[PDB]
Amino acid sequence: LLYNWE
Amino acid sequence: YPPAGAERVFYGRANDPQIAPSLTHGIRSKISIPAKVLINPQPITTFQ
Amino acid sequence: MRECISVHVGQAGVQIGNACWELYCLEHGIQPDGQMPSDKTIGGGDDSFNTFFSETGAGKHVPRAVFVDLEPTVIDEVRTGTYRQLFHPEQLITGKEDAANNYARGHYTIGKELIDLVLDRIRKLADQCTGLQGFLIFHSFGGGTGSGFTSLLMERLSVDYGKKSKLEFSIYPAPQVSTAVVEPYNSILTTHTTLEHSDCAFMVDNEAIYDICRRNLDIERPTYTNLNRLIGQIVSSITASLRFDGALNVDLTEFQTNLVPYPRIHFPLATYAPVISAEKAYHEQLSVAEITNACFEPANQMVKCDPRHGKYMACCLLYRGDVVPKDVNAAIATIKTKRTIQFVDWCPTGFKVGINYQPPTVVPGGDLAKVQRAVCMLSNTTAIAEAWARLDHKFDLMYAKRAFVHWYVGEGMEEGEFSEAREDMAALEKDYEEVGMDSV
Amino acid sequence: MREIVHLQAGQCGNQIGAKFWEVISDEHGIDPTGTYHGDSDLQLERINVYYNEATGGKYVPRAVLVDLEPGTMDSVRSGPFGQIFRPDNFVFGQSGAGNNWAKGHYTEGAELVDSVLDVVRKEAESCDCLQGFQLTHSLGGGTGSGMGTLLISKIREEYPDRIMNTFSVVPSPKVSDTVVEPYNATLSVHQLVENTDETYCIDNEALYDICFRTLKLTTPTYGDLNHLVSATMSGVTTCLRFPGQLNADLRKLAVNMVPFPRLHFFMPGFAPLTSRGSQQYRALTVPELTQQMFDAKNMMAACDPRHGRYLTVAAVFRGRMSMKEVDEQMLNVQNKNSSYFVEWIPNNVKTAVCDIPPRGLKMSATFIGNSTAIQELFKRISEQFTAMFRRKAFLHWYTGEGMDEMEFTEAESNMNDLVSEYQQYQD
Amino acid sequence: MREIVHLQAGQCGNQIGAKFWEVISDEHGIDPTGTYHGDSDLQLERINVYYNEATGGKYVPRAVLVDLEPGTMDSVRSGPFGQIFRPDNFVFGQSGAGNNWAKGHYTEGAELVDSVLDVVRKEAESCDCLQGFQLTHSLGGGTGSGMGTLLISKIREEYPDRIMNTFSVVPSPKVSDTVVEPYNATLSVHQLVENTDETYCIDNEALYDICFRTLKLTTPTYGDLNHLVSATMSGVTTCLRFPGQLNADLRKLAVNMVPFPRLHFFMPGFAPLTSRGSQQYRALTVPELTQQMFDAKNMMAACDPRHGRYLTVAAVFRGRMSMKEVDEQMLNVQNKNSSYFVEWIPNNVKTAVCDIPPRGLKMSATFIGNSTAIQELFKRISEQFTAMFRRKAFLHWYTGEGMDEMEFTEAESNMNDLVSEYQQYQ
Amino acid sequence: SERFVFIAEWFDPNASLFRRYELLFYPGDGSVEMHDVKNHRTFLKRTKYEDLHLEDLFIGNKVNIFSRQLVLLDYGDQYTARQLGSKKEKTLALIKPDAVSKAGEIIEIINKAGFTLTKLKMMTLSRKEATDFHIDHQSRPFLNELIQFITSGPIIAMEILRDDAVCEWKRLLGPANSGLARTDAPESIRALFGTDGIKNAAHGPDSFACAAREMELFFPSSGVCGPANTAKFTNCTTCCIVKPHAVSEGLLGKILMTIRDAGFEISAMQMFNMDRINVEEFYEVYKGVVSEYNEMVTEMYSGPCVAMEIQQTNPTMTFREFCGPADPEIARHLRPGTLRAIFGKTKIQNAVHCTDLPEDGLLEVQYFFKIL
Ligand SMILES: Nc1nc2c(ncn2[C@@H]2O[C@H](COP(=O)(O)OP(=O)(O)OP(=O)(O)O)[C@@H](O)[C@H]2O)c(=O)[nH]1
Ligand SMILES: Nc1nc2c(ncn2[C@@H]2O[C@H](COP(=O)(O)OP(=O)(O)O)[C@@H](O)[C@H]2O)c(=O)[nH]1
Ligand SMILES: Nc1nc2c(ncn2[C@@H]2O[C@H](COP(=O)(O)OP(=O)(O)O)[C@@H](O)[C@H]2O)c(=O)[nH]1
Repeated sequence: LLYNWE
Repeated sequence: YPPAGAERVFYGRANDPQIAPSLTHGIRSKISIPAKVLINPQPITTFQ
Repeated sequence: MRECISVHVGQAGVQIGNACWELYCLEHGIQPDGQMPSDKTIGGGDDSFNTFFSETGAGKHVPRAVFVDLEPTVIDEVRTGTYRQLFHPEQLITGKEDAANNYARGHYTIGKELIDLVLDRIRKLADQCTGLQGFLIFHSFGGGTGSGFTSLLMERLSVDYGKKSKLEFSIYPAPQVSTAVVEPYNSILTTHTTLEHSDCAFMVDNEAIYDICRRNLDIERPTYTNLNRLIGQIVSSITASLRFDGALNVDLTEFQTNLVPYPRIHFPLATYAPVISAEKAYHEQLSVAEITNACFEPANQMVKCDPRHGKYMACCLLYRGDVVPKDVNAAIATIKTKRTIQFVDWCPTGFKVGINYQPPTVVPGGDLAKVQRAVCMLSNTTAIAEAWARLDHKFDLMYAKRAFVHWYVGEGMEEGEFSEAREDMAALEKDYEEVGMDSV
Repeated sequence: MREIVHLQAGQCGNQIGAKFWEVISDEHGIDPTGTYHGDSDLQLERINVYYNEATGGKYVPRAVLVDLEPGTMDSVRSGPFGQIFRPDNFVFGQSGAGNNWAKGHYTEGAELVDSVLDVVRKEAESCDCLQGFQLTHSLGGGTGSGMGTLLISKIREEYPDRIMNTFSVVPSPKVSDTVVEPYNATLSVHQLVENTDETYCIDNEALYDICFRTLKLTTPTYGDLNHLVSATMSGVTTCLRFPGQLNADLRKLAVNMVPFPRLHFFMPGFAPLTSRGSQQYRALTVPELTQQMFDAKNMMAACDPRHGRYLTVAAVFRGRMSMKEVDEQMLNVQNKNSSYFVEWIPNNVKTAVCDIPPRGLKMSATFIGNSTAIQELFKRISEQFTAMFRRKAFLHWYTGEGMDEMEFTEAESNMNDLVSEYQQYQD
Repeated sequence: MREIVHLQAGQCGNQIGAKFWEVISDEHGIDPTGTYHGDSDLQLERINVYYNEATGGKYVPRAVLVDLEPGTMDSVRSGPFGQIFRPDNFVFGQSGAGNNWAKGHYTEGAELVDSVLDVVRKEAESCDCLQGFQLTHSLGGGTGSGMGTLLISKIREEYPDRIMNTFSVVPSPKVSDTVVEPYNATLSVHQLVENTDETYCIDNEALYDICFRTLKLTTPTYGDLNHLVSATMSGVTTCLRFPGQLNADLRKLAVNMVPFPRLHFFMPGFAPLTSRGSQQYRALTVPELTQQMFDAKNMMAACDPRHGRYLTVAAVFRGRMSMKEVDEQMLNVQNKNSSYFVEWIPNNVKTAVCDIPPRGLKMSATFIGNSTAIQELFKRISEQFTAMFRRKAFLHWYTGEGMDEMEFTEAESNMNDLVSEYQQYQ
Repeated sequence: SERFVFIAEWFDPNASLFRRYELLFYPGDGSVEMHDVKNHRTFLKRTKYEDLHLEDLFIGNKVNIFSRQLVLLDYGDQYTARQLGSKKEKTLALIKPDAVSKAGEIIEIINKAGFTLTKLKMMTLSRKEATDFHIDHQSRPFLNELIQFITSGPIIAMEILRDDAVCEWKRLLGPANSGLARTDAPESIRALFGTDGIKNAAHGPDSFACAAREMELFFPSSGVCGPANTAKFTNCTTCCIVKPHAVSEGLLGKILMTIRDAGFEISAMQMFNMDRINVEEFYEVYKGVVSEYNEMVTEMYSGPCVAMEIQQTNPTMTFREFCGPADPEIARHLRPGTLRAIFGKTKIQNAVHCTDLPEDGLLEVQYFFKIL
């Protein structure tokens, strides 16, 4: 779950 | 030792291998059903 | 038409706040992704779920919950799990680091970045919903994230919204055990800035629930799947007369007039009577006039204090289930003839009940058995006054020579609030002593 | 001709006052669907009292359904007879019924009082002669004892001659489920003893204890007490819609009852109540009901008779009986109790015999007392106020909503005029 | 009955019209082999606007596709839609224009218009009654701004009655992709005002915003920014093509919007934009569409509308709808933000209603608008020009192909006096 | 829990619009509830109600709730569809010419088997509809006697809905030939009843698919159905019987035995009526005279009637005084031989409703099947 995970 | 897992109820030696038909049904007694509201105050009628 | 809005801030609130929505989805028919099973239809008449759910255009039911924490570890714990489909993906606001027990962080440095965005969700839901009745925040007094950051969310609604009562719930910072060192420093901090902007602030002590699990239950060594499932029962029965119809139903606007006598006595307790497993309730009987007496047991309170040294001020015995309203006045006068249960003299009546026509329920997998009745008693007592004598005593002994103060002063904090807040919890104790002191 | 306009305010009277519309509509024979469903012909030709008609000849009631929150208008649209009311004069509201007198009057009551008078007018200006206002309220909260005052103080400026007979539940002597009570109730008795011309009383405690002693019930719910009150109010409004031999309207009851202007709170009742097992071992005469009228344990009030010398007992009989048996047995109970009737009134009692029995029993009646024992209900609630005022214990909300401190002295001072002006004629 | 002649030029145009001509294939149920396999019967009703008839039930468009180099229409035939576009309607040159105006306007694109005008005048007289024209072309390049402005010039010389519309690809003012943008875009807007009635200005800097913050795609191409431009093209004619509650044609929004001969530079838009992952949490209703298209972050040119006052604002709608709820929403956006309109027109908003929403939608709308804050789309080009005219920065290209400097000097006296009309009213 | 939901349909009398609601029933506690599918707000709130029964929860059978009459039209649910409609199947039967004088014991056997009788009506079919019954049959045997019995003797068509109706009808019927059934000697409707094998019996379909063909042959859509199967008059056309609710009680077989006793014939039965208009049309003589008229039209509002034309047979006992006095308790005071003392179930609303004046029987019968 980095930047822009979902 | 209570460790039948972290979250478990410690069951006794005889109570563990016996029958366990207790988790299903309800627990409390009842609310007792009396006679109806208007049966005592007002009945039916019949002419003959 | 009778909706309420919930936020969950900090790990101790969002993880109870996990356990709030197991129970709510199972009271109604919603399968946990948000879609109805559709093998069974429901008639178009009922509007029960609108207290906590808002169904979309097609078929999905959407909650009222803004799960915010400035950490990723507990939100992405839910966002990848088995409950990820329920919420709005723009509701799940997160950030960069925890407040890490720094009120100088959660209110001054890091907490002020997302605070212009997290109010935009509380503004969004309440724009769409009209008959709003209150707030259900879930926090804790202890850490700097659940207590430093909720006070920012507490004062921005008071300037913006105002007249709506604001019903937060919290975990009390305990007498006996703890899991920090700056918690006596921290719990005094939320009192100074929220007390002028709050109309209700409940509390629960967590290690009493440890010992309820040993006596009423048979649970030795309880985890936190277990304590947060007892918190869920209490909140779902305070919030049951708005989504279910009963004999004696109370809106959330009477919960502030009848329960807050003076403008600084609004911190009451809670308890729940039939926490019984299957191996004992199969042997017990549980009628109405004998679950009400169990509510006054010192072995049934959710907060370790002494009710025998506390003169009860304003009980409010909320019931559920298959109960009949003669039996309460059989039970209530039985309680008020008892010699040990001391009340307040100058309060003439000091009682309230609520009877509803919906039973208690159990999330499957837990310990609990099928109980026909449930009492959720909110006890406004005198007994919690001496639990303020310990935490102020827990504050000042490191404040004799100012321990851990140099971590606060890094992130834009002065010492000056610490001295100004200690008389503020000394002004709070002098009013709990005078109410039990009778007028001769 | 002869009519009564109706409203239903508060939660307590909304359930009871809509339990009224079945004890009416089964005697007269109306189906829930609005069609006539009667057995006999005699109970159709005085239907213009409570009911306005509808096109096609179906029948709708005169009622007004207004309370602060839409919770209970979804409870009185209910199963038995919800279809009959007019859907236009249903009134709801938005803000909470938070038991505050400014929520009764100043804050929430202001927006409705323009609309909720025009529901009295639209059912009264289309009439010939107005005779009664029947309002089912309570005396506990700002829901029912802030709206019960509001919907009658406005009216008295424009409908001043006629009679306004409400029906109100008084607080119980043991435990009340509201804690905020005498800020409103003593502020509502300032208008109810002034504006109204008759105003009833009902305990909740005595309503339970009839069910255990005489009825020998096991489990009295809240569905039972509705019936026990709805039958009394539907028996005292029968000489105005039945044939009879000694007939009195609601303004006969203005000159019969009250001797001094501010003493008009009466004590209801109903005579032939019994159990199931003891029916075959009970006989029905005019002397055998008369004991059960004058039974100390058949009233709706907890006050013992020893404090009470009755002023004007009016037992309205209903059945096929004898007019001498009525008159000899409404006097043979009086010489036997000399000290418990006043010496400055020579005939202390009054009857009324009618022609149509209730549905179910061949003969019944309705006691209505007027006692000097009701100071015990007066000494209770005036004593709750004095300790709570000096604390200003809950006055933060009413002052926050806008009720000044100098008016709570005045309301108890004028509630003190309901014992002081009572004590002159006690002796 | 009222057909549409479509024009294309450049390689900037022919990636857009290749994406324009597939949503028409989507909405009319046209498969990429020329036939029709849609399940409706109203889609086959007015098929004739974009689909000429042939043998075998084949439906092939009224399409013109032009460039000066063969290197682009090889790829248009090699796309996903090869069999539909007409082989006689690929007019081609040999030498690319190469970011210059007179390469297409005076020499190499000028010798080739006599083969384009053969195609059009044969085709446009095969229509039983044409409604008008449309163009999507590059102001940035050398073929669209060079050659295509002749086709706006010479075809209008033939029929002055019909309507000229332009899906102009105007350059961004911030980040530039060619060092002669303040010449090819400056000189092209010298002939737009005597000649063209509808002018839709489109910026890619304005559209790199929308496919990130609103559709939530981290890797956007042109082909997923071309579709929103290809959304608003078929989003204009929604009411001529289908029945409904209030139909409107392309003369009906060229009368409600442009009160003057020279104030006709529109500002495009599109209403229902939400992420791909979160599509099923929104409620696609009437208040959701209007709350987006009245904002600055749903705008297809890169000028903030808040710095001026709209003279006139158009709209169109689609889908089954309750007309009073829009009527409540159009007065609210005229009563609340009354400072964002001029006070010297009574009514500023028009609406028109179709019946069938697109395949996969329920409620659709498209935003077209006159606005006097389009000056910042033209003053940045008009201040770029005189910062290089005074240093004579590239004039040897232009003089050595058949131009002057008096064809340069008057092309900002038009561009200044254009803004010297918009300025007074805001 | 475990509610069963249905879609209900009521004709509003003042503004004559057909209204659609959603009713809910809660087995095991007696509750009902009613929302509106047309407008989503709740008009009727939840109530308890005692008279409704799980056997009355069948699609089509018209049940009164709170003095409103409604027919359950749809299945709004997959749960109750799976719970009931997969089991409740229909079977077709027909009383042939021989079984009219022996129908009581067969109908009692059907009521002991527990099939719910929807429509059981005498019929005399037309030429094409009569030939469509015999179009399917073809074999070696000569069926001249059976064909003449079908084309000459009157018959009745009946529909029985039950759980595995075809299987229970086959197990109750047994063997096909009369001599073979008597040789097998089991207790069966074919062994005890029926004449001469294929001459006459109570009809039984071979398969669940062929039951549709048999039902379409015997009772098709009412184009050429035939309104009458009995003579309009025989100089004593003066006895009308009707059974609105005791058919739901189930004593129809026993009262057929008691009317077969003492040598009384039965002529024609049918089961179609509108709840109000048809009854009003012939309760017209009763309109001015009778008291408790509301109740005497309410227990005909309640259910369908197997209403039956009958003639006077012997003058020794009049059929009206066999029917008895107007009250069952007066009947039990006077004589147990009265049909109210045997069967009467309401205070004035007797089990068999008759006519009093002997003149109007002919006109009532001609109304009841010649006109209708
Ligand atoms: N009820 C409950 N309380 C918990 C749980 N986990 C931790 N706590 C309590 O939370 C207290 C710390 O308060 P918090 O402010 O929530 O901790 P924190 O600062 O939010 O930690 P971060 O989420 O990393 O920022 C501890 O003293 C625990 O008693 C839990 O699962 N349930
Ligand atoms: N008959 C009847 N009485 C009720 C019912 N529910 C509540 N009550 C009475 O209403 C009282 C509540 O106090 P009340 O004056 O109505 O509070 P308020 O509604 O805020 O004005 C209780 O003491 C009950 O006696 C009900 O369902 N039926
Ligand atoms: N969004 C988008 N922009 C495009 C597309 N095609 C070209 N452009 C822009 O067009 C400009 C170049 O045009 P150009 O090729 O020189 O025009 P031509 O020489 O006449 O074909 C560049 O600035 C691109 O950003 C497209 O399909 N989508």
